[PDB]
Amino acid sequence: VMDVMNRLILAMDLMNRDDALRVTGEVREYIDTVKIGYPLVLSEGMDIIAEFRKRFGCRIIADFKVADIPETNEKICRATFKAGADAITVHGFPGADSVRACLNVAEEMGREVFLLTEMSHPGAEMFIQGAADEIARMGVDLGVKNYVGPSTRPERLSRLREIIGQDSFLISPGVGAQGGDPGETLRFADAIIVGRSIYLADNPAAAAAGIIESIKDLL
Amino acid sequence: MDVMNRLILAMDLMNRDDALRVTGEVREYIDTVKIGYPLVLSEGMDIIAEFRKRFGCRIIADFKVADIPETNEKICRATFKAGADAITVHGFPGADSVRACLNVAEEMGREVFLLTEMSHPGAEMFIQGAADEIARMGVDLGVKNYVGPSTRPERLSRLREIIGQDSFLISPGVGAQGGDPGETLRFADAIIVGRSIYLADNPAAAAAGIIESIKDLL
Ligand SMILES: O=c1cnn([C@@H]2O[C@H](COP(=O)(O)O)[C@@H](O)[C@H]2O)c(=O)[nH]1
Ligand SMILES: O=c1cnn([C@@H]2O[C@H](COP(=O)(O)O)[C@@H](O)[C@H]2O)c(=O)[nH]1
Repeated sequence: VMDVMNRLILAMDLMNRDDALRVTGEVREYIDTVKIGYPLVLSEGMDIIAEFRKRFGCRIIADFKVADIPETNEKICRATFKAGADAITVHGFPGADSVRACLNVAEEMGREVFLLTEMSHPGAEMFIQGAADEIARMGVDLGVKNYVGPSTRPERLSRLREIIGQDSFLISPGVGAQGGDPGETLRFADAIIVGRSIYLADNPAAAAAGIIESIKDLL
Repeated sequence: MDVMNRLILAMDLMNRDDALRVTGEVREYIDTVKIGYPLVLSEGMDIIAEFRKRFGCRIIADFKVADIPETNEKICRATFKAGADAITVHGFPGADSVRACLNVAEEMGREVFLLTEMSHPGAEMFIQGAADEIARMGVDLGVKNYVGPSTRPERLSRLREIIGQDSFLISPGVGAQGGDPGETLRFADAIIVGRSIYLADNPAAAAAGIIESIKDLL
């Protein structure tokens, strides 16, 4: 599995290149894994991945939540890996063919897929929560090794960990701004994803260091 | 939304020159182009403005927005800043995620298209069983524009029933995925067509042929 420094992944959702680079640079001593999503990519271009690689010693997870038909999913994954992303996130709710399309490209291209199981926001209760255990089981059957699950629902995160097994890699957003606790989340997740609690802080480095201090015995 | 010839081009070529050339070849037949991540992630969001400059066509950004509310808002803002007239949004992530998109669309004078049931085989696993409820959620939220599957006209018909005749419904899965243009237009206001046009030996003839086949419906 990827070796995530300090079990902490920065969710870099600032939408301005200068601010995104400044903040990421400020926390780089604490974090070697950065999640870049559509807020930044659609604002600054896919070349932002190249820029981050050039500036920082960071792996890049492209959080694109791929959710199209198999043929379009393949194209999205190809473009994303061509740009230099180490990994891409993929929704499971569109079904096994859509997931398989992404896995096939990732295999061919030597990169990784993260399967999104249950999401951390309130609306996830409406449809996703009821499908999530089956989505996770589907991932296991398809050979998915990397998963995303919700910090905001420890009971759900624990169940999802059970389903995927201890050998699978699990990362978890919803820590901080959405209400999730770093320590409790790391009982089940390999790494926590943190965005606003760091990138909106007056001192993002101090914010990151504070989170890390609070989980030091878990490192 | 008034779509010329009830036909929306799905421009999923991933090279700028080819995308512009092929769109140019079929421009007399359409005034609405769906641009998705295959083209945008290959050539950048500036491609949207370029299409508007060259063709004046309406642009639907088929981004299938599927994040938490806060991220959805940011995705919609970036997308509309680039000049998209509309954006597609998954309903599966729930009502708050959809509302986030509706808010930005209202603010910027744009439209949200709610994706109800998808057209590929995997849609049967989870989406199909939620789709009627997703459509009712759209109605509850005041959504006026919807996407449903050409490949299952009985499901497309049910979705039309739920949303009513006043709502606007577009439908992909025509041609390559097996759906029929005329049958789909029994229920949808417009059909989305990608590969059957953009992979054709002669895209203009392909478009003309589709339109010929539905001429009585225009
Ligand atoms: O279920 C979820 C919830 N959030 N996120 C993403 O993780 C980050 C959460 O950031 P935050 O710490 O500012 O809440 C954002 O990029 C959000 O899109 C997910 O991928 N899945
Ligand atoms: O349920 C679906 C099925 N397809 N599409 C999109 O519509 C287009 C279908 O193209 P095609 O005519 O080449 O199959 C592609 O861009 C695909 O991502 C959807 O939005 N929803």
